[PDB]
Amino acid sequence: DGGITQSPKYLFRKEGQNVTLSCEQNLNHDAMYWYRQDPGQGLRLIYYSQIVNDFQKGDIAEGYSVSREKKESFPLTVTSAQKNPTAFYLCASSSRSSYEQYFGPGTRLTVTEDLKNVFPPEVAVFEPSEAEISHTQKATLVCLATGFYPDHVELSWWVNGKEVHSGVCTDPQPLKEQPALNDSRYSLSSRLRVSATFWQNPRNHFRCQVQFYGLSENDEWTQDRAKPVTQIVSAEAWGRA
Amino acid sequence: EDLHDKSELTDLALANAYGQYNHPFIKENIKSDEISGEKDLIFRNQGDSGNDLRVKFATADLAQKFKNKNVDIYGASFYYKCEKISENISECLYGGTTLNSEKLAQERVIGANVWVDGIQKETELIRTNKKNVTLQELDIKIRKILSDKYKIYYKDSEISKGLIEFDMKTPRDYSFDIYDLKGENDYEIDKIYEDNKTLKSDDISHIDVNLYTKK
Amino acid sequence: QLLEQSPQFLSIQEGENLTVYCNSSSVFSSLQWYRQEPGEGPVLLVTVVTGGEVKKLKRLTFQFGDARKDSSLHITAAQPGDTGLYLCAGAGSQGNLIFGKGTKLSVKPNIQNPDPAVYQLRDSKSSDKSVCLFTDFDSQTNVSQSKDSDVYITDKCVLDMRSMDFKSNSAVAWSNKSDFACANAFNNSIIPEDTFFPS
Ligand code: NA
Repeated sequence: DGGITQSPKYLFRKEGQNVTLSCEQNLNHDAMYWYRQDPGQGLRLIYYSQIVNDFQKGDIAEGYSVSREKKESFPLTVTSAQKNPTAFYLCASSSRSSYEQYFGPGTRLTVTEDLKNVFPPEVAVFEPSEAEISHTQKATLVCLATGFYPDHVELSWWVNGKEVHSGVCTDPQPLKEQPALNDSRYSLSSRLRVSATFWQNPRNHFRCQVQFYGLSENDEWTQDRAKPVTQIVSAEAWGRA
Repeated sequence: EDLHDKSELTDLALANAYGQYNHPFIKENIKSDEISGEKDLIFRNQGDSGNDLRVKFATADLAQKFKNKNVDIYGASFYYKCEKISENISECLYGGTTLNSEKLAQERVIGANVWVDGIQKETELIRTNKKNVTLQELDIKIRKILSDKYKIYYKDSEISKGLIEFDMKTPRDYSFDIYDLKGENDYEIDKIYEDNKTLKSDDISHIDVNLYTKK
Repeated sequence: QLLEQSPQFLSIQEGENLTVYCNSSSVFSSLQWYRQEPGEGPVLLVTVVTGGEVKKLKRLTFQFGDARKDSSLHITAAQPGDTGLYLCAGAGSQGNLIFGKGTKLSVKPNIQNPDPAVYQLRDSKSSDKSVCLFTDFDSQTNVSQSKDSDVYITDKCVLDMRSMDFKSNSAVAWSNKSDFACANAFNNSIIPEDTFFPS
């Protein structure tokens, strides 16, 4: 049948560097739309295009530009002139302009003034409490990802080499370590609950894994701490009888 | 003669006209053995999404004529002021009713010449495989084309006046002023079709559409 | 051109009914509802196109106002999976959609046998370093944040232990503050009187 897609999921840039977001659609739609979504203001329309080779300004077009050479795509360029480029970016298409819209999966863009503000996640796994075991015959592990920036992480639990989902909850939202700071660093927690007897087996291996999306080769580092590049940070625990 | 102007219509009447001509109820081979209030035929759970369908006619005669027949339906359907029959949601239309058996092998093609501000544009085509077709069906088909291409029912489009004329081989012709809506709500707009006016599909010569900008 | 949605935020218990509402002073030829999960694309639920239209899709019932100026979405027997941002959108006049700000819906799971407790868990590495887990409370309990910006407290999160048919809430707190302890970690919250604090 078909759909509408966007890539990539996350984008990081130094302030002042132009970037272009991709949106592609094989739904045979004429009209395509770009929105940004900010927590106070919901969806705000940036640019739209009722038909091939025709586009026009949305409500917040300043610092953005588009083109529409082809029916199937509508690339959005974010220029240095934008000022608050950090946002969640959503593209959508409709059969004709003003009809029902179908949305792509969206793209997170974070832009910072200083590349020094970038940190990978520190990850730790905390072991189940003996009191919990005795009180409930269940055992909760907690994973903590701390001090990361940008807020572009994906967390997963692996038991005996394979990713589990049962008995897992991860915060829908990363936690800001300083609500006052603009380039505040982030934290995220997750829980994995298993029966007491499954935890009490030393044969059972538990791993929390955080995929971090940071700097690419293009970006250069001279600071003393290690280069905070796109990377996986893990922490581990074995059962205890 | 003086045609009605789009500017005379309220935003509602206009959205309602848009809605009526873009979303008709179309269904073949159904039957009703139930009359409501002398005039109406009831087709339970036959409407969109399994709604009850009430087909309204101008007279008892019409209702009686189609009672217990395999009919085809092509009509403007609405919800507000559609009197319920059961507890289910009720969906209404006026007329739109022909006999299912009266068919052609291939679709008859009817040409519709179009002018805008007196300048001839592309000829449009409408099609039907019914030997006998309601005037309502052909009117919806024309207006759907004009909606799509010329945006007749959009407030801010440049079209302000329009006349659809059916140039008949028979001596009586028919016409519709597209901005002469009988009221602002669907049940008023669509009531012009309650006579169930039906034409032999080969009796139409062609359709002439004249639209005008203001300006 | 404006589209207002109420309530802006709605928290309700599993099993209850709710109604969200979208209204304007403007007329619309169509109206759409969407459901969006955080960091994902809004998902189209319905389009209503005729004044007075009612459409039913399972537990959801959508209605277009008779005058084309409003719409409502009615959910019956609310489920935790209904949680999300519900956006209404109307056909605009300039080849666009006009979007409401949304109703943010949270549907709280029924917890059958709550057993509220605060436990301490120790690091694998350090460790030395620790966290506090408030867990097994029912959904009548809310977890509040701290006014102290060196104390970190996550919101409640429901996990589902499939093989045991068992759901539990929990929230995690941690801090480097020396005088931070499991006994005081969840002081911002009104926790059940019978909350188990071990030893
Ligand atoms: Na209709």
